[PDB]
Amino acid sequence: REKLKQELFAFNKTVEHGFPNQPSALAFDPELRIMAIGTRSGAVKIYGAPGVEFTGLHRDAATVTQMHFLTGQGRLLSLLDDSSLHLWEIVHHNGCAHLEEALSFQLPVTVVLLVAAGDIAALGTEGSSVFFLDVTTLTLLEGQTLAPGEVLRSVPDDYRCGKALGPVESLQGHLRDPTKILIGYSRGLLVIWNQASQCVDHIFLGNQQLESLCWGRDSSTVVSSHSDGSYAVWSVDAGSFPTLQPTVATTPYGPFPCKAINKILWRNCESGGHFIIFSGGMPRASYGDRHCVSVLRAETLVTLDFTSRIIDFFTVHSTRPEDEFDDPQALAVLLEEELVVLDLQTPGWPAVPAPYLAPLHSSAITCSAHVASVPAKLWARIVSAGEQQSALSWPITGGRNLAQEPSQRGLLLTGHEDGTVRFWDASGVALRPLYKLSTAGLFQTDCEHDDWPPFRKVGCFDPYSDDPRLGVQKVALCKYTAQMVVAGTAGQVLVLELSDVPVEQAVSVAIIDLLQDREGFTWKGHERLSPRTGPLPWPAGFQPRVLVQCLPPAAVTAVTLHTEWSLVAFGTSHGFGLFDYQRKSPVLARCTLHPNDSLAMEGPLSRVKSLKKSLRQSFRRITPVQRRIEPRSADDSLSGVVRCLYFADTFLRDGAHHGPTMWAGTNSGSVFAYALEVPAEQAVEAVLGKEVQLMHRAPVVAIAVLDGRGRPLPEPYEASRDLAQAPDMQGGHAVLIASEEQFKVFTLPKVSAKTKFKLTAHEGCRVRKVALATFASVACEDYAETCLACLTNLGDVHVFSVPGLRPQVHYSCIRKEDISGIASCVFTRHGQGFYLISPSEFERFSLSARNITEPLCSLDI
Amino acid sequence: SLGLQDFDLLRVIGRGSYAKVLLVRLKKTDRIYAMKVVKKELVNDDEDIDWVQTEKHVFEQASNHPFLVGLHSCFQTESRLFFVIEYVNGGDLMFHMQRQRKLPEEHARFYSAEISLALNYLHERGIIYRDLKLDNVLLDSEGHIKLTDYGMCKEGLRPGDTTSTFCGTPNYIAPEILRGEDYGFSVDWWALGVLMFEMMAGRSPFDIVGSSDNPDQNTEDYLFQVILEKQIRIPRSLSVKAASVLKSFLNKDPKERLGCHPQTGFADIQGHPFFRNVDWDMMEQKQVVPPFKPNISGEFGLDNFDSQFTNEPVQLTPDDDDIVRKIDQSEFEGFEYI
Amino acid sequence: THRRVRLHKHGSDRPLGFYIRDGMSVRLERVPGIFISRLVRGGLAESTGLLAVSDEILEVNGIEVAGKTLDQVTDMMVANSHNLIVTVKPANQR
Ligand SMILES: Nc1ncnc2c1ncn2[C@@H]1O[C@H](COP(=O)(O)OP(=O)(O)NP(=O)(O)O)[C@@H](O)[C@H]1O
Repeated sequence: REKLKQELFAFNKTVEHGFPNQPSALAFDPELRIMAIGTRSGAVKIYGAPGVEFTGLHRDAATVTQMHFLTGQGRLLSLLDDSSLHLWEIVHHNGCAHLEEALSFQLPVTVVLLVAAGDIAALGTEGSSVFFLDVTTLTLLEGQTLAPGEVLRSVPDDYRCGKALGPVESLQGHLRDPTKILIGYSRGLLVIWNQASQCVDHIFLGNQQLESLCWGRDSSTVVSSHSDGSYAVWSVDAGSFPTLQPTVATTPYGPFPCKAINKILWRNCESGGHFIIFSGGMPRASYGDRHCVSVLRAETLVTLDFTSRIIDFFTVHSTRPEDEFDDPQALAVLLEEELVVLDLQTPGWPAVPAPYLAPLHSSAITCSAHVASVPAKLWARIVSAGEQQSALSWPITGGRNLAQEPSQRGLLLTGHEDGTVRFWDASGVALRPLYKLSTAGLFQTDCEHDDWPPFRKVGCFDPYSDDPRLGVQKVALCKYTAQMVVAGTAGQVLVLELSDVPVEQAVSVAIIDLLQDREGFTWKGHERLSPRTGPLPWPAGFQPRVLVQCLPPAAVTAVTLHTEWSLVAFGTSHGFGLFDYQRKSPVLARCTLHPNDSLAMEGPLSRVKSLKKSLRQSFRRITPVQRRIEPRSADDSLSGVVRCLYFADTFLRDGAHHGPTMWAGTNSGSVFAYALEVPAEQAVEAVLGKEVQLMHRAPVVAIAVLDGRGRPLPEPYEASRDLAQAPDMQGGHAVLIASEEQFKVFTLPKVSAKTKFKLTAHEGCRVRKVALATFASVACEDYAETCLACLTNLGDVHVFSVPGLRPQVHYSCIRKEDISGIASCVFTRHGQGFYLISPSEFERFSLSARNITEPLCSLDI
Repeated sequence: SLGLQDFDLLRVIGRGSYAKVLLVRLKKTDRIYAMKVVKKELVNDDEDIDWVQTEKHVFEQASNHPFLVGLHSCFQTESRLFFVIEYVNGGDLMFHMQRQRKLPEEHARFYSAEISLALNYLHERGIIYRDLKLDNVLLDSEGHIKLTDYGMCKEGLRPGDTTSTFCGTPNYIAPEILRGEDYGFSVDWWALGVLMFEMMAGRSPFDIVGSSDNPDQNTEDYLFQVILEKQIRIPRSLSVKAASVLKSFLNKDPKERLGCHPQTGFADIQGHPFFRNVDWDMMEQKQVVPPFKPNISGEFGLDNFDSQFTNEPVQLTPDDDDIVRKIDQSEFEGFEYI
Repeated sequence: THRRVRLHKHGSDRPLGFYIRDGMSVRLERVPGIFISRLVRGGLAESTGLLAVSDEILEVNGIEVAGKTLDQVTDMMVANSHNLIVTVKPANQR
């Protein structure tokens, strides 16, 4: 080989896409104008501007909840559920600007805060004590420390007799002047304390359990919250030192039991009414379980009701000490499943759209599809449909994107439990949402569903499921003629035209019986959806040509189209069929179940399903466990599931005529090839070629026909795209079939093993997913050979060379553990792939040496 | 004395994990009862003799509650280990879910409240039931629930203490078990939340997810990651009160869950809106009216059980052929009698 | 090692006659091992007689098992299932 492979492929990861999993901490910096998010997985991501991202991940993968930025400086503090604290530092690596850890701190824990101009940090613990740190060098200053006995020495007359001061909490920073810290103790006691003179400047009394403190930029008044639904408002002056009773103390929702308030922010010093924003406080007896933030100004109070738990919130405002305005432009809130931002310029306070960090999960992701080299006419039609279906300002606008404009328009498109397809800009560093198609509009509903709290519902994330069988099982898209097929859980399959005009039409629906001649097993599972009859209004965008339905409403495990021929194939747990959309008659249907069965004709709950046992040191009692060993058999599993549906123009009958053909593939290892008679009064006819039956019965996962130049057959309508696509016809074709444990290729007029490879024999493995891809060389890209990439059940990716079936590389892409990540994969045709490392996020890998991506940013530190 | 010859074996009514349930009749007193058979050769581990011995202790502690089942006779003949127990006339709740598919909220509220009283009785006495399951729940002829396999329970739990053994059916294991935490009776309230969803929706919330089919989907390595890491979503058709019960039991953090507070937990279950309709005193009594009354066909309601069981042959399985050299013939004594 | 055992194609309905387990083995050099465990009745492994419930498997089809999991070795034997060879350690059966 002499290293010729290294021009073709090498393995990389790229940074993730979509909202972070298990969010936990937040920071914002008004002077760099950047935001950071901390997460229970130990991640520290940063989201400063469109196309800007960074990511730390600590040495120790512990949970976090505190983050602070040194405002205007290359550094951040992040606090762990552990005793530890450590400093993150951002550096302009010459291309690849990145975050890296500087220094570590320890004590023999609860909150931290920082000071501007008088550059100091302060920490608070679970004991009633406060400590000070110069952030320049991670240590406490041994003299600047504040024990409970010192702050107790001041004592008001009720507390003079008692020493039992509760936990330190809610350290709040300075307020224009450089040396004052505000301190809370959960008991209800509140102090303002001076660093430069080591003394109390004022006390504030309090009696109920505490959980917030706040400062106003002009210190005429301050606000605090209590863990009983109350909040204390206080004024400050040099004569107010004894602080006998609060100035404006209240609970905002009536005489009722009303939970707790966990944060307050104060924005009152602007022109107009008293902006106050707070989390919790809702009446527990009627509005207890739900997650909400209340915003008050003057007589206008609204509660913002969120579909997931609130982590933290911040307001867009200026830290310049010479400013006199609290300047609240926008409020941003981190929920457990979304980040929302809302602008307060106009009454009713509009939500603001997000350029990044989208909630991909908002209905659960059921499938991944990808298309590459997309036509500019189609892309313009898709974004025109997107913008047609869909002050306005984005505040988080710090650093700058240095990456290139897309030279390869890749689209990743995804199906969701809601019966919706979403389109995403897969090109370059990050996704953007293009468009959203709802299939759900076709089907009738089988089932169906200010006040005292001033409620308005906000966030795109939905915690409810519409129907279990609207969900999209497979998607495929035909770039060259703007047609898409989508397939669902109740045997529905839609083919849709892209038509960038609003119009009203009635679909044609067909139903096909897989067991038509075969005797009826009794389907007691999912009852079929009923399409709404008569004409329906449709949006400019994808609109359904026709609907097809399967007799048993099983999950459509496979679908494909060959648009030149005008065919679609669809395949279920029980059988497959062909349909021509040009003349509406079905071409064929076939059942491929064994003549008796177990995992079929049943409801969603059943006694028979036995779950294959774990081998971990978790998940079992403390230590041997049994697994059996056995040759596969004709009824060992759900053996009638259809995995492949493939179209090819190939010599199957005889070597003279290049006839158009379709290939099914099944869990049984049965490969029904069919010949087709396309017309140009008459309709397509189909007849069985050679059934190929595998020697080991392992499920077929992919079928690809190699044209006699060793190049796969092209994509369907590619005769509109190139000369170079035109296949060989003079040399006889071979068919490649991938089973779950070995690959074979065969010569189509006489099926004989040209080449074979057995992975699992040499090392314990199985193949989950297969796709064929091309590898243009990093230089002299004229050398652009083809390979199949296979995803192992251990999460490894292996690349095999066609037709030779030799393993080129052996790479550890995904872990053994994340089976839902392995099951989510799609491959781009250029040796790149997407997988779901969380239901919230896609991670991306590249194994082509030419197609690669890196972080590439700069910032005015 | 008690032994296999007196009871005549009518039909198999349930095949379980490690046990066979037969409907059995007497002539000396004319009555009919269920009888559950365990295989003494199967329970050969030190852990097996412990779980089958402790199963007797749960019947010993469960001496009377209306929503449990009482040990009426016990015997250990010929490599088999027999518990004779109240015959349930109405089948298990799983078969009722196959026939009905979906329960309206008026039906589902009744069953979850009765199962809450049964669960609380074990917890309060010192038992964690550990394996609540849609087929462990049973119906009387009048439709009142019984909760009925006591094999995996934690015996002797002091109020506010915990356990560490990995246990229970995979669709219903609670997150704190899979993490490797020490756990209290919060796990039984998790399993009630799952079962309430299965009644109201007709599908597991922790189903094999609605993506298209793959192998390594029917593995517990997949399901355990689905229950740990994935969000859970309520059908938007459910009443808001029903959604709130499911969410509140479904909380992944045991401290957050409805009913999991170490003192006031059941009073929250009484006070929650969905439950606020129902009278807990009248619900322990005869006096509440169940919404559905199961079958009166056949000689004894044999039709209620699965075709897999209600067409099975009647013998104990024919013999211990060669196994007869290996078998135990005395060790399980002392938990032979009531 | 003592012997490598041919387990034949059945040519017929009869299964291969095994269940296998994880565990540990030692010389003080304690290490994981994969074991035979149940010679199931009427399966073709019982026709060979040199197998036992006691025995560790050291190689499958001449490939060393040493790094593999039990889930990987049942994969290495659900396929690879028409022409088995298995290599076993103890000569003394003690
Ligand atoms: N008293 C009873 N009356 C009627 N049916 C019963 C009775 N007890 C058990 N069954 C049925 O028998 C099945 C299995 O019995 P069970 O006592 O639960 O065995 P098991 O092995 O412990 N089952 P499992 O909980 O799945 O492990 C149940 O699901 C019911 O359908």
